[PDB]
Amino acid sequence: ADGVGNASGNWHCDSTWLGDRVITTSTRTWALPTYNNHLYKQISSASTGASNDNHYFGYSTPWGYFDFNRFHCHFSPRDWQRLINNNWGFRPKRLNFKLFNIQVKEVTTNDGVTTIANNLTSTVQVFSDSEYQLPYVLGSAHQGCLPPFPADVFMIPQYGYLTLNNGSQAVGRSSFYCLEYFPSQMLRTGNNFTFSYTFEDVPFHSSYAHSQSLDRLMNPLIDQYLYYLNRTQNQSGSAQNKDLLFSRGSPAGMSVQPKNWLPGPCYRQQRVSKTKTDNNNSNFTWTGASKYNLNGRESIINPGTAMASHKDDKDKFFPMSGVMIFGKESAGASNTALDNVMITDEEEIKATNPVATERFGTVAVNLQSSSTDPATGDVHVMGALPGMVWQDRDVYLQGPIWAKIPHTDGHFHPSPLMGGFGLKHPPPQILIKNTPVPANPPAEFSATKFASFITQYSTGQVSVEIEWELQKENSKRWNPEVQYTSNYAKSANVDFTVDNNGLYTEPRPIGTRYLTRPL
Amino acid sequence: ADGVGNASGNWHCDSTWLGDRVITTSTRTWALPTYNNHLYKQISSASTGASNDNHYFGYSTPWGYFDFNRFHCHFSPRDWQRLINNNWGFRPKRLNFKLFNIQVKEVTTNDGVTTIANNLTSTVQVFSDSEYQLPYVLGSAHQGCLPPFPADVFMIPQYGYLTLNNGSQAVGRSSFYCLEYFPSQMLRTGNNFTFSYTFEDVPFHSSYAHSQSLDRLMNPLIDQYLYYLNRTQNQSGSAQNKDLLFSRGSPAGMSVQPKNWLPGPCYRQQRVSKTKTDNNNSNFTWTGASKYNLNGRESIINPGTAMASHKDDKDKFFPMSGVMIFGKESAGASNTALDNVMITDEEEIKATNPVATERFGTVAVNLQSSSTDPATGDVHVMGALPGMVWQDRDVYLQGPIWAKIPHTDGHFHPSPLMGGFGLKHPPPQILIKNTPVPANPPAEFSATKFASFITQYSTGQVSVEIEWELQKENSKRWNPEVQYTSNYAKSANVDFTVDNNGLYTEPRPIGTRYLTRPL
Amino acid sequence: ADGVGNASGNWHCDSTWLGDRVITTSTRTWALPTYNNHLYKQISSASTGASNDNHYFGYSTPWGYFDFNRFHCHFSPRDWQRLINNNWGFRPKRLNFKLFNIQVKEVTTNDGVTTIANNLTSTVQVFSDSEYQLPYVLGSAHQGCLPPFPADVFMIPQYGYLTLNNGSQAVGRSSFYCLEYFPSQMLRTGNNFTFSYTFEDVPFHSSYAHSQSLDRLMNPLIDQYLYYLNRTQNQSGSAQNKDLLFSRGSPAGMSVQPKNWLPGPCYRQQRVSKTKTDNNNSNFTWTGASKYNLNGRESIINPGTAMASHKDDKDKFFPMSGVMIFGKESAGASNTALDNVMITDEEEIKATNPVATERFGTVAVNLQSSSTDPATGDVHVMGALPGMVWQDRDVYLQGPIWAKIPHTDGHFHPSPLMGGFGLKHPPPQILIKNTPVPANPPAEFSATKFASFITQYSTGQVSVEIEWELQKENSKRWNPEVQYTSNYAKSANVDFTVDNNGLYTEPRPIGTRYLTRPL
Amino acid sequence: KENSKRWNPEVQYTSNYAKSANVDFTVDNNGLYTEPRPIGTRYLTRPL
Ligand SMILES: Nc1ncnc2c1ncn2[C@@H]1C[C@@H](O)[C@@H](COP(=O)(O)O)O1
Ligand SMILES: Nc1ncnc2c1ncn2[C@@H]1C[C@@H](O)[C@@H](COP(=O)(O)O)O1
Ligand SMILES: Nc1ncnc2c1ncn2[C@@H]1C[C@@H](O)[C@@H](COP(=O)(O)O)O1
Ligand SMILES: Nc1ccnc(=O)[nH]1
Ligand SMILES: Nc1ccnc(=O)[nH]1
Ligand SMILES: Nc1ccnc(=O)[nH]1
Repeated sequence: ADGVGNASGNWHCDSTWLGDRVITTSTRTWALPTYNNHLYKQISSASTGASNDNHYFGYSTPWGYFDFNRFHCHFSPRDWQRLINNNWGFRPKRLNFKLFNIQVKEVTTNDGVTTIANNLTSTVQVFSDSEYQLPYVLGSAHQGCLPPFPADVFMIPQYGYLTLNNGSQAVGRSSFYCLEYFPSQMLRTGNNFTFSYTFEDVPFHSSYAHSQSLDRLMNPLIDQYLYYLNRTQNQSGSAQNKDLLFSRGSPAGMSVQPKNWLPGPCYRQQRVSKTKTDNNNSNFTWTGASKYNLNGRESIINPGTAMASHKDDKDKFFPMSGVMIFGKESAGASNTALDNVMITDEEEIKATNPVATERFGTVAVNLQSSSTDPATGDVHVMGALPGMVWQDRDVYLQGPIWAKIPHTDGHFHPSPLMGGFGLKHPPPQILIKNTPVPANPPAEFSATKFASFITQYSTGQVSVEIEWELQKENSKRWNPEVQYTSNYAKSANVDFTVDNNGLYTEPRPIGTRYLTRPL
Repeated sequence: ADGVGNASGNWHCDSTWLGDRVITTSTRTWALPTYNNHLYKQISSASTGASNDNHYFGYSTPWGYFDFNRFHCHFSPRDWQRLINNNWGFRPKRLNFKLFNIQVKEVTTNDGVTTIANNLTSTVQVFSDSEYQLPYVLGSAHQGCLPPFPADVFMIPQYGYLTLNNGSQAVGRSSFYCLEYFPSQMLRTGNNFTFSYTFEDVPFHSSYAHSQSLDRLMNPLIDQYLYYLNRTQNQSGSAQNKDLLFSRGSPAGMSVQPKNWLPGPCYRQQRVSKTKTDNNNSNFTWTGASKYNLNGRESIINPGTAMASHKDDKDKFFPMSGVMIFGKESAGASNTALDNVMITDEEEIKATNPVATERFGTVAVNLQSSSTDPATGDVHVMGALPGMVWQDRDVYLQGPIWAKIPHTDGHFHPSPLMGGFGLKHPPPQILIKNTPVPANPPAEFSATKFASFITQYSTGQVSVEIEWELQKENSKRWNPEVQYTSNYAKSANVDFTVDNNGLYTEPRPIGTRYLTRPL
Repeated sequence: ADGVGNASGNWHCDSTWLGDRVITTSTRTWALPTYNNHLYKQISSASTGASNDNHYFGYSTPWGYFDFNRFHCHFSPRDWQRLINNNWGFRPKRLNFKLFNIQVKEVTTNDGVTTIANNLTSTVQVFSDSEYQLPYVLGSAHQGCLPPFPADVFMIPQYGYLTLNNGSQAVGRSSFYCLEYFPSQMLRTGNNFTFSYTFEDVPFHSSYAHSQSLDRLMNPLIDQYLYYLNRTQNQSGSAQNKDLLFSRGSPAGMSVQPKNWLPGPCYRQQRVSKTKTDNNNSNFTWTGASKYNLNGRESIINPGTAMASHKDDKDKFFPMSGVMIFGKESAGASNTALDNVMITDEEEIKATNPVATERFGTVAVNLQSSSTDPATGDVHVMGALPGMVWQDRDVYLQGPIWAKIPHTDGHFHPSPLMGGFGLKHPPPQILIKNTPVPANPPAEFSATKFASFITQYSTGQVSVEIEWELQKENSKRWNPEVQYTSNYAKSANVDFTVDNNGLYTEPRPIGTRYLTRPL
Repeated sequence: KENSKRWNPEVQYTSNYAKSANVDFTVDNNGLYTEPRPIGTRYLTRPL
């Protein structure tokens, strides 16, 4: 239960702050079509003339899925502000899902005149793959998430997946999943669906920027008790003579003092400028791109290793594929102008992580001697070395929240490369589909496959509640900190607001790293 | 109860393995038309010019029936694999039926424009003939079973039956059953129907192949203590002279050692080749066919006695009507090409059962003496002889499960000749029908039969749960066994999968005999 | 325990009669060699030029096995007499096995002078395959059983088995068993092995002959109330005219009276005479032999269906392969003279079973009419028909006791065709082997297979106790019955006795059918 | 144990059924045990 003329759920949609806790609960109203005419279909790069690196094999499903894996699905711009401006970190604790006031309509089109009526007896099916038995497509930054603006109605994305492929063909080990082979709950107007999940223990997300840097971590007023080789050729003597002179760590030469740690790992990336003139005249997008080679296919590393987007005084350049880029509502599908996208800046970590477009360092390459000169080389790729420390890619008000850690034998610091929390057991995929309704069948039994169905779609609200744990700050810093603030200068439109046509717009990407914390 | 806007059942459809048990529960969504305009109709071969062997008399009913008598209605291809690759046998224990979310629509066609609306007050009737008072039509391999692929919608078959006939006429002892003369439950959207049955004690199905053969069952290293007549004419003596020389069972002559058992019974069948050239140029399909003669009418024995489909090294031939043949989805109604069907191979039993196209053996036909020579003959038909042992026809992922043992005075090893379990009291026939809805009647009483009805059909889901009992294996075999495995070699489509158009396809027939067990 | 100088078992070997019970317990002393040098070896008809029907594939094992599957292993001639002369039937109930006083000797041969010494620390391994996981070779009438005469020392047979074969090659489904992969108990002089088994419920063996025959089972003094068609052509009328005259069952014509039952099933066999002159001059041994065809290979049916060895007054002929034949101690391996074997006579069942060399009967083959004459044919092979009754092949003092019913889907009256009790779970195979003893190994590690071993054999006593259940007789017969009796007439040697050289000899084969019982 | 919701059959290690002179992982006519090929453990499927 209960009934047809009885709401099966209310509009819960608030935000509650409780010291070290904050419950965000937002509800949006959705629309679900009938996909593929209730058919599972094999799909492939086959006959697309697709590049060799773009081949793929998989299946498109008749099911739709719920996806709220974006911060703006839960935090209003103002809340996000509250969060990033006063806390050193946060993480998800537990969540709550709910489907209600579901209504199934049946459209009868004819003579251009289409009519929409209720089919009070139709059902919609749901089920959460809580045992992760289906391929996981959440956490690949796809569209179809809950809209940022509560007053927006959205369309549920269609669920499709991929599997092992050799060119545009499949292989023996390829897998095909049928979602109807999963116990799922059926609903009619008066029914509703609910379910709760608990997040696994996960590190707080570092919502702060360091107020010191690895190199500048010593006492500016005092020497060290350590010495380093300072000269191998004596100064003057009106001749250049071989020697071995040592000096001891001085504040006057911090760049040469023995230290305890190393910058973060790094996989260098090409650098491009926001002013076309500076760029080389060619299309190096794929040519000079940092790609990884997985079984014959190349794939751009994007955004790849967390690295400072640019060195100080140069928010002019950016890693060719080392920064998150969101599109403004104006941006088109492909080859859209620069001012139609928003490129994130990850320079807040230049204090501990290597800059993405530069060399990580220099390495000795030979054995110097009186007869052969000491040579070196530039290291462009650097794996994990003991003593390394680093910061992970920051998250954004419109970025991903989590991603499922692949189920592999081993894995290194599994933090989703494009921002987020790495979960061994993430929130499960919620699958929904309209059950088929056979149109009038022949008056004489026919065994051939049924392919005539009442055309219909469904609609209802969905509520998602998440309890977040805050990590308050207690900086003993004396001077004011940086804080996200809307510009007070007058203008035609207000940031994160609708316009004269009712189109909600997210002007810029907001990070979370404003508050300071020493190393 | 309960209501209109309230689902009366969920989509249970899983599979659970519990050591020696396995519960398969699958649910499909169905569509039921109005058959015969709610009329019972007499039907016969009368005026069809039908052959003499094809005459028949019976009645077609306004009712529809549920039929899930095919393994693929319960086992997914993968499950079937699990089953056949690790168990020596299995059998049904108990089942559970359920009808729900039933919806009755009423189509109003006009001007080519047809409209489908709900008739919230209409009813559908169901009832299980649990006392087997109606002619049993399940277990005759008819279409209309639950689809293999869960996502398929199917049409319920129409229930018709036959009775005693003399040509195209009926006889005094002929029977006519009216299904409305059975207490049946009526349902409206909010209602549902449920019922459970328990299988009778039945032998496990032999899901294994023998790793020895009747003839080769002795100790290869040792003689016997028995002797046999070896020669009746002395060897050499530069003359051929009468004699009586005996030898004793030696490994050097196993084909002549006294044994304890005999191969299985046999009723020889003609042999045809898959390469037309080898075949005789004529249409012997019926001509040289093995037929039985029951009261003036002939009927092909098909598949008849369980016999090896061909001797070793010849999966090229096959019994003309001694093997199960399923059609690929491409196969047509009649006279379709070879590669549109799939012919089962029953050679796994050549170890104990006679080959179907050969003679069972040789028999002495006279009394030899010095004056008359010892003659013999080929035995083509062999009834049960004491000491006989045999294997029954294997079952297939897309074959029958059970059949009702006819209610006759006697019966021999009643295992359904075309595969399956012989049940004295099988799952009952589930009958369903849409109750008639008189269209507007005349405004003045008329006693003549009512023949104007609201045109309508119904639809809903049906769930069938079966608990199967497994007979695990404990072979002390040392070397690996054969196992059903999908080919790993790359290809365009995956076996037992949908294609680019959403058409599910069962590439080959899967048996159950892979594991080995000695005699 | 216990010790080296301590007997681990006594010589139990008696026979006890207890009304309806009789416990036979006999013990013999055995000798076990080292077979195959402790090696498992693949063996086949490969490269033997062996006939096509004699091909085979299998493995010879390093193990030996105990076999007491012959009546004379438990019954002395006198006991057998007691049994067959006073009981209407008997069957096995439970048994007891025991291995003791085992001694392992190690032979050191050299310069023709061989020396035998005790290896007090060597072990012998035993184990009963009580789960029937190994191919069963008992019940194939092989040599190596316990000797009839208690004072005889015997050699344990070597255990080998066969498996699926295609010519002299193997197949995928072929099985290879390693006996070392079975938990087995190890023994040194002071140890012993014991185990008990219980026979399954089985019909008593019919140790009697019928004192009536199927045809002559009515009242000689009274008519029947039934009539039969006696003439179809009127007698006399000085003309032969069509008619229909009926008579009623009279004692004067028993051969034509309606009856209730039919003789036993039958598969005709060629007939040969003990006096070569009567026989046809040719070698029809295989030519005109009744053979069965199992997957390309032919095999003589021997002894096949239980049938009377010859009609009354003709103990001169015999079925070419329808009677058991034991060899006298003088008989050679092959092509030995008639008087070196003993051919059993199964004429005691001519009262209910068909004679083996004759036709079972006559059958109508056409539809007679004034224009076409009534023809018939001789039926040489007859399967089981309802109403059939029959007697099984008798057992002999030196014949088999039981056989394992093959593990097949179905089987008909599974009584071992060559005499005995058909057991689903027979006494298990007892396997014994001398554990290898590495000779001195190289002084420097070598991974190659070890192939140098101390040459040794073992010896000890084995006791087998079986409790048999008797079925006493209570015939109300007035005249004396036939009884097995040794001839009283004087002669040079006593039957079932040793001769001047100490060679025990079993003069003739003794059946069990002497006592009478009406149908 | 595995609980793949996969629908199509998986790959499985299986001895070849085609006839031949010797059986895999078996002794020969001389009693020499032989391991014909190396068997891995990766046959069953599991999504990432
Ligand atoms: N930023 C981060 N750094 C390290 N680990 C993180 C992380 N975010 C999430 N994790 C994961 C969550 C858990 O999966 C844990 C790894 O668990 P396991 O893979 O060894 O079974 O750390
Ligand atoms: N493979 C099989 N072999 C023998 N019997 C089988 C069988 N499969 C099913 N049966 C039946 C099931 C039960 O009907 C039983 C026969 O019962 P009744 O007809 O004497 O009353 O054996
Ligand atoms: N002379 C005989 N006649 C009939 N059956 C006999 C027999 N001697 C032994 N049996 C077997 C012993 C048991 O195996 C029983 C058959 O058991 P199941 O094969 O149906 O499981 O009858
Ligand atoms: N960081 C890690 C250390 C060891 N093993 C892993 O899988 N990951
Ligand atoms: N196998 C059978 C034996 C006896 N009667 C039967 O009806 N069936
Ligand atoms: N005698 C028999 C009747 C029915 N089934 C059998 O296997 N055997």
